[PDB]
Order: sequence, then structure tokens, then C-alpha cells
Amino acid sequence: AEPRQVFQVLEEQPPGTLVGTIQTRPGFTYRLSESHALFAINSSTGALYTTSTIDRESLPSDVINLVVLSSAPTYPTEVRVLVRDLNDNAPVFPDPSIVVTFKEDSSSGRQVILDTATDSDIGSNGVDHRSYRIIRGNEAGRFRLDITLNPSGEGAFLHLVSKGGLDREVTPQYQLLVEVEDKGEPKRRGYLQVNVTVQDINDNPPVFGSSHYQAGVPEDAVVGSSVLQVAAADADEGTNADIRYRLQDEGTPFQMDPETGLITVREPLDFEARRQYSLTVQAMDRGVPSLTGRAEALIQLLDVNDNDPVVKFRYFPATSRYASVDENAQVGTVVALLTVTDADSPAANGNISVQILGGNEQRHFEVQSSKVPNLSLIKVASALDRERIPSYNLTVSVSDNYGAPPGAAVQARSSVASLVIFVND
Amino acid sequence: PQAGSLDLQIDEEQPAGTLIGDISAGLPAGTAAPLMYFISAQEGSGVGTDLAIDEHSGVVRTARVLDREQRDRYRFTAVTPDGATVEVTVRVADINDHAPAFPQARAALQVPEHTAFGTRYPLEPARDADAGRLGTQGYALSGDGAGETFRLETRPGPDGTPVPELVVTGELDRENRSHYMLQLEAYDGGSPPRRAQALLDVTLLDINDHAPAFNQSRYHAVVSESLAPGSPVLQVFASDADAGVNGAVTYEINRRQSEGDGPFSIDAHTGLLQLERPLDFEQRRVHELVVQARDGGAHPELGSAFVTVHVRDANDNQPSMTVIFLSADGSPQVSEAAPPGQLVARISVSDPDDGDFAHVNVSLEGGEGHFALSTQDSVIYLVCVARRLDREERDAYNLRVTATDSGSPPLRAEAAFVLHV
Ligand SMILES: *[C@@H]1O[C@H](CO)[C@@H](O[C@@H]2O[C@H](CO)[C@@H](O)[C@H](O)[C@H]2NC(C)=O)[C@H](O)[C@H]1NC(C)=O
Ligand SMILES: *[C@@H]1O[C@H](CO)[C@@H](O)[C@H](O)[C@H]1NC(C)=O
Ligand SMILES: *[C@@H]1O[C@H](CO)[C@@H](O)[C@H](O)[C@H]1NC(C)=O
Ligand SMILES: *[C@@H]1O[C@H](CO)[C@@H](O)[C@H](O)[C@H]1NC(C)=O
Ligand SMILES: *[C@@H]1O[C@H](CO)[C@@H](O)[C@H](O)[C@H]1NC(C)=O
Ligand SMILES: [Ca+2]
Ligand SMILES: [Ca+2]
Ligand SMILES: [Ca+2]
Ligand SMILES: [Ca+2]
Ligand SMILES: [Ca+2]
Ligand SMILES: [Ca+2]
Ligand SMILES: [Ca+2]
Ligand SMILES: [Ca+2]
Ligand SMILES: [Ca+2]
Ligand SMILES: [Ca+2]
Ligand SMILES: [Ca+2]
Ligand SMILES: [Ca+2]
Ligand SMILES: [Ca+2]
Ligand SMILES: [Ca+2]
Ligand SMILES: [Ca+2]
Ligand SMILES: [Ca+2]
Ligand SMILES: [Ca+2]
Ligand SMILES: [Ca+2]
Repeated sequence: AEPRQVFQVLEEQPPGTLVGTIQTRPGFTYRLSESHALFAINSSTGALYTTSTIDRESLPSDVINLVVLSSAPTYPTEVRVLVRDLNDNAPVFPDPSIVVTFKEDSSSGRQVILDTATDSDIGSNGVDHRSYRIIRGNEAGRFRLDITLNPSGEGAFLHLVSKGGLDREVTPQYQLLVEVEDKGEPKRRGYLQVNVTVQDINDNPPVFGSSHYQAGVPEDAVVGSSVLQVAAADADEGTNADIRYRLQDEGTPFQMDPETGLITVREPLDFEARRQYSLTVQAMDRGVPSLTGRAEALIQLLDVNDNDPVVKFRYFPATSRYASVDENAQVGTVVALLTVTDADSPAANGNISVQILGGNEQRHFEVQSSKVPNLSLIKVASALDRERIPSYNLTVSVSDNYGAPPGAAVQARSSVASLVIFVND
Repeated sequence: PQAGSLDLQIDEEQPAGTLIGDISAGLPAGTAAPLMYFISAQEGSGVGTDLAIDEHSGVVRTARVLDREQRDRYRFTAVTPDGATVEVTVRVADINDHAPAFPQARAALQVPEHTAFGTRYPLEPARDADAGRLGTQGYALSGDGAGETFRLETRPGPDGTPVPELVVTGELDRENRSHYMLQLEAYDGGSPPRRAQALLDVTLLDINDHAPAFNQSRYHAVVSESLAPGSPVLQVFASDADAGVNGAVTYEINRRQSEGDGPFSIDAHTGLLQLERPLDFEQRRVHELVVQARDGGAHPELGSAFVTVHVRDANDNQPSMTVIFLSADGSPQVSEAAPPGQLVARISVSDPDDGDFAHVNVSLEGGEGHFALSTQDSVIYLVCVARRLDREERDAYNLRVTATDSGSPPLRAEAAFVLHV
């Protein structure tokens, strides 16, 4: 009253495979109990045979209980069939290729948790979680594999430890492949790809294209014109590459466009105010911790003839309206001085001419360019009469950029003044 | 000769009328003594109100207090009535009148930590008013920590005044040394050196240095089945030594690599792991988790730790059973008074098991004594016939099987049938 047997059979076998022979009784016919499409029993004192190929992984449970039948009293002996594996499935990762991001310039020890492969087969025929290897991509020798196994039978974790030295500017991406092997009679393999995309950190500062910039500007430049153009570059990517230019000392009459780097004339210039400006330009990146690069910028102003010359006289008396000269003034004595004043530089004002107009351009008394460049002497080159000519109204001229070649852009600008002379003895 | 040249000099901010010189010394030696010195100076670029000249004698004196800050040297030509010329030049000598001075008495500087050695930070220099050797000169750093971490290298800026540049040296980490209180001093030329001082509060910025590190690498628990959902499991701990948002640790739970994280959830800012639905050992044996923590802010660093929650079972799952009748067509029946010592059905017991595998005792209700119960291997049961089933004024018998679980609490399972002739 206690007969019970157990049979064992392999999977993925052609139909009709002999499982086992149930013990027989003389004169009895046995058949199945409930109809299922996996087995059928030979009643002629036979055995148990499969009727179809079956994949063990496709079953809800391995062991399957079956009940026999009998002729008259229908005595039932129970039968259990165990189906195994043979390792027909290979290890497979949940996703073939994923992307992980690493922090560049980070010390050794930075890691990331990766996916662990799984195999549909049984325990022994399952994935060997201690056999993970990285077979390609790591030819540079940057990373390593660290596997953390769990005290619970169901669980495993894999790490991707970086040995430091990661630099985006040298190599921003690594494509790695992992080879995992099924721990089976047939060692079947699985693969996973890792797109390692390192992230950019602001480690490089902006650098200018030149160390010293030189440019010449005419002082007649209108407000808004261009002075010079600076250019910088940053080896980083994205936000750490956006450069903002600025003039280190924006108190000058210039202005820096914070994006193009074009120094413009913000206020009207003048050469006689200042000759040249020794500026310094900055270059600031938009990184999380900002950096700055510098370079000197020299701007030379170019003079133009925008100031006219004047002539002021000093004659025989000081606090007097009109000059006075004695009649017996011996020939060769100085009367007044021709002081020619010009504020502009000679580089933009040329040679200065002085001629006689409306007076005595008639050897009545000569004018002489003294040994001093601008100063001239007013003497008495002759003895004269008092009643005939008791007074004079001598005026002179003075021209900027005079004696210029034809078609010259340095046009002349002049101004005339007068000084009178009286004979009072 | 017929001309001459003469140079002069005078000190600064000396009272008016102070002697400058005499034009007589500039005339050629042996020339006649002139009766009047005609003065010719550059108009508007000139003597104007800043010199007094006696025409009949040639002596020169200062018209007002003299400042060379506006005008350093004067030049003018004196002419005699005879025609001789004396090119005169007067220089104003410098004296230390304006001491150096800083625009900020206590300036503040902000420098990121872990900065590269030798990167330079310019500062506001002490402007020199008295130009030449008397202004300008050199800075000396008197703050503490200047011998190892912060040195000063001078650089000449615009118009030649020296601009101090604080260079970076040594260690810089706000996790240890937060800020420095430096002091700057500026001197100048001249036998009595004028000085100016100012303090500098150098503070170190913070950067994402440290990733959230956990209290222990892996945690443990042994919660039972059917635990209260609102009850806690365990609390994790993580630290981050940075400041600001970089010190804020937000605890989360990885959903990918964790196997069994369904019934669980973690509090965001306390690390308290709490379940949301009850778990079953007769469904899930153990839960393996991976928790994380984010270094809050721009581009967060990531820490991680493991959680292992074992489960021990309780007898809460009712016993199961299946019945198949062994007489001809599976449908329940019996013959007109069947022979004795005959069986009409088969019963097999099963249950979600911890402790005693299976081993359940069945309680077949009576059957009025014409039926019996037998067991094969304490797991499969049978149904026998007794008393020949005489059919004494009886057609069918309603029968029922009761599965009695062999656990600490009583767990029953009903299963009724009808057996006819
Ligand atoms: C004569 O001297 C006078 C100054 O007293 C000069 O100034 C001119 O004077 C005349 C007097 O009739 C005026 O009509 C003019 O308007 C004044 N200015 C100018 C620019 O001419 C005068 O120029 C002298 N004479 C000449 C011929 O130059
Ligand atoms: C059972 O096996 C025997 C083996 O000789 C065979 O003769 C018989 O035909 C088989 N049963 C059936 C129904 O074919
Ligand atoms: C990883 O790189 C491969 C290269 O071809 C690409 O096909 C794949 O889509 C990448 N992974 C993801 C998640 O995009
Ligand atoms: C931290 O700074 C102090 C100075 O305040 C120094 O003595 C110490 O060595 C520093 N820490 C380390 C680990 O060097
Ligand atoms: C860190 O973990 C241990 C492990 O149980 C615990 O005893 C300790 O209280 C934890 N630290 C804090 C600050 O709670
Ligand atoms: Ca299979
Ligand atoms: Ca298999
Ligand atoms: Ca396998
Ligand atoms: Ca880098
Ligand atoms: Ca970078
Ligand atoms: Ca950058
Ligand atoms: Ca001008
Ligand atoms: Ca000009
Ligand atoms: Ca001119
Ligand atoms: Ca002064
Ligand atoms: Ca001075
Ligand atoms: Ca000084
Ligand atoms: Ca930090
Ligand atoms: Ca941090
Ligand atoms: Ca999951
Ligand atoms: Ca359950
Ligand atoms: Ca339970
Ligand atoms: Ca139970």
C-alpha cells in the first residue's frame, strides 16, 4: 500500500525517449490518469516514454507528479519525473550596451555599479559571477573590475573601479566590453558593452591668441568705432568653454564687448589729453569655478590737426594797449617777439609757415626766425620818420601742415593776429 | 656767441616769491647788460600765473605755491633788446608730500580651494601721487601663512606703478583651514619712508570634493513575513564634509541593480528604510538592495551602500489539496454495492512549507461508516469502501475533506464532493 517510484530524464531530447519502467503486476493494464501532452504509457507491461521535446526552462516547475492506473481494483502507484538542464542557455545581460559617466581628473577609487548577467539554467549550470573579465577597450589600462558577491544565494553586484588619471582633454570616451562565462559543462559566454563618457570639469583656463596686442587709433575716431580685436580659446567643452572678455581697467574711454572681444571707443578721444594707453585684457570662462587669463593691450593714439595756432606778442611796454617805440631807435634793436604757439604734435602738424600781411612787408623793418625754433624777432632794420608814418597795423599769418604735397589729407588750418606800433619820443 | 641756455630747479610747495634764479647767468659771457628782458613763453602752455619775472633786472620768483603734480617743468625764452637770446628752463623738484594709500583698509578676496600653484590674483595698489622714486616702490606682505601658502610677486601695471599680485603656494583646503587674515604694507622712497597698511580677509571657496560616504559598507536585517507596512526596517547613515548644497545628503534607493526593492522605500532626508506593502517568504525568500546618496548641487557626486534583508517564515498559508476519483470516468460514482476493500478516490496534500515539509493530517468527514480513509506515504491519501455499501434507502452521499494544518495556529481548508451510485 506504499508503492512510489521516481524517474529522471534529460531535456531537449527527441520524442519517444525512454524515461523509466514502472513496476508491473501480472495480468493488469495501466494507463494515464489525466491527459497531458508530455507522456503516454505502454500498457502491455511496458514503460514510460516521452511524447514531445520539452525545454526545461519553459516549464513552471521541474519535478512533475504523475499517477498510474490499473485493471480491476485500480491500485495506483505514484510516479515523479525529474527533468534537468544540460546547459542549453547562455548568460545574457539585461541590456547589451549602456552608458556610464565618470568624473574626470578624479582620484583612484571612483567606481560605478553595473548590471549583472543572468542565466535561465539551473544553479551549477548558471552564471559564474566570479568570472567577469574586460577583454577589449581597456588596452590603455584605466579601469578594473571589482565584483561584490552577496551572502544571500540570490544576488550579485559588479563594480567598475577607475584607477585615476582620467582626463577628458586627452581621451573623453572609452568603449569597453565584458566577457562573462556560464559555469557549465559547456562554458557558454555572454557580453555587455559599456559606453564610458567622462564629464568635463573646468580645469583649463582661457588663453589668448597673443600676449601683447598693439593698435593705432586716430583721435578723430567717432564714438562706437573699433579699436582692436582680441581672441581667446578654452580647451574645455560647453559651459567651461564660454569665454567672457572684459577690460581689466574699464575706467578708460574704451569699452569691451564681453562676447566678441571688440574694444570700441566709448567716449570721444583727444591726442593732447593722453598719448597711449597700456591696458590689460581679461578672459573669463563660465565654469563652475571660474578661471581667468590675461594679456597686455597697448593702444597708441594718432594725432590730427584739430587745434589751431595762436600768436601772442610782448613789446616795449608791458601793461599797455598799443606798442611804443622811440624814433631814434638804432638799427638792429628788437621791438617785439613773435611767439608762435601750437598745441598739436609736429608729427601731425608739419612745418609751420609765417608770412607778413597788411603791414610793412617792405624792408621797413625786418622779421627774423630766431635760433629758437618757434620764436621770431621783430627788429628795426631802418631809421624812419615820425610825422610821415606815426603808426602801423602789422598782422601776420601762421598755417598748420603747410607746404604739404598735393592731395594731402592733412588740410591746413590758420589763424591771424595783429599788433600795432607807435612812435613816441 | 649770440645765444645762451640755462637750466634751473626749485622744490615743491614752497611759498610764493621764493627765489628761482637770474637770467643774467644765461647770457653769453662778456655781452652788454640789457635794459629789459623780453619774455616769450608758450601761450597757454606756460608761466601764466605760476611765475613772477622782473623785466628790468632778470630775477625770477615763484608767483604762487608751486605744485609739480600739475606742471613739472617750465620753459621760456628771454630776449634782450640787442638780439641775444637765453633759453631758460625751470624744473620743480619733488618732495614726499603725498603718502601712499590703499582704496580699501580691509579688503576681502575669494579664491577657490584646491587652486593651482602659481595662479596670481591682482589687488588694488597704493597709488603714488609723488611720481618718481618717491612714490611707487614695493609691497611687503605681513600676514600669517605668508611663508608657506601665500607669497607676493610684484608686477608693474599701467603708467609704471607697481601692482601687487598674490600668488598661490602650498596647501589650500577649506575642510581644514577656512580663511586667512593677511595684512599688506606699502612703502616708498625718500630717506623718511612713508607707509600705508591694509588687511586682507582671504576666504576659500568650496567645491564638490567628497562623495557621500556611508556609516557601514553593508546593512543587515531579519524581518519576518507579514510585517506592518507602516513599520520601519532600518535607517542608513551617510556623511559629506562639504558645505552648502555640497553637504546636503539626499538618500535614495537604486532601482535597477537592486533585486527585491519593490515593497521598499526610503525617506529622502533621514535614510529611514520603510516598506509599503507586506512581503511573503512563500513568494520572495530574501531581498538584496543597493542604496545611494547624492552630493547635492551642480554635477552631484554619488555614494553607495548595500542592504541585505533576510526573511524568516511564519505559518500563514493555508494547506492545499487535490482530489481525483479512481472509478472509471473521472466523474464521481460507485457501483450498486461495490465490493469491499475497494478505493474510489485519491487525495494529495500540498502547502507553502517551512518547518514540517508537507506532513498534513486530513479529516475526511464520516460518510455514514460505509467509507474509510487510508494513507500511502503520509502525503497521498485514498478512499476505501466498507459495509458493502448496501444502498439501504440511500442514493448518494455528500462528502467533504478537511485539511488541518500542523502549525502553531489552526489553519483549515474545506473541499466537498458528492459520491453517487
Ligand atoms: C587793423 O587793426 C585792426 C585792429 O584794430 C584789425 O582788426 C580788424 O579791424 C577792422 C577795423 O576796421 C575791422 O573791420 C575788422 O573786422 C577787424 N578784424 C579782422 C579779422 O579784420 C585789422 O585786421 C587791421 N587791418 C588789417 C588790414 O588787417
Ligand atoms: C508496448 O511495447 C511492446 C514491446 O514489444 C509492443 O509490442 C507493443 O505494441 C507496445 N504497445 C503498443 C500499444 O504498441
Ligand atoms: C553605445 O555606443 C554604441 C556605439 O555604436 C551605440 O550604438 C549605443 O546606442 C550606445 N548606447 C546607448 C545607450 O545609446
Ligand atoms: C590642517 O591645518 C593645520 C594648520 O592649522 C596643519 O597643522 C595640519 O597639518 C593640517 N592638516 C593636515 C592633514 O596636514
Ligand atoms: C553607525 O552604524 C552603527 C551600526 O549599527 C550604529 O550603531 C551607529 O549608531 C551609527 N551611527 C550613528 C551616528 O547613528
Ligand atoms: Ca532548456
Ligand atoms: Ca537549460
Ligand atoms: Ca546556463
Ligand atoms: Ca582635465
Ligand atoms: Ca576638463
Ligand atoms: Ca575653462
Ligand atoms: Ca586733439
Ligand atoms: Ca591734435
Ligand atoms: Ca596745429
Ligand atoms: Ca604737491
Ligand atoms: Ca610730490
Ligand atoms: Ca610718496
Ligand atoms: Ca570641499
Ligand atoms: Ca560633496
Ligand atoms: Ca528591481
Ligand atoms: Ca504567502
Ligand atoms: Ca508565511
Ligand atoms: Ca502552512
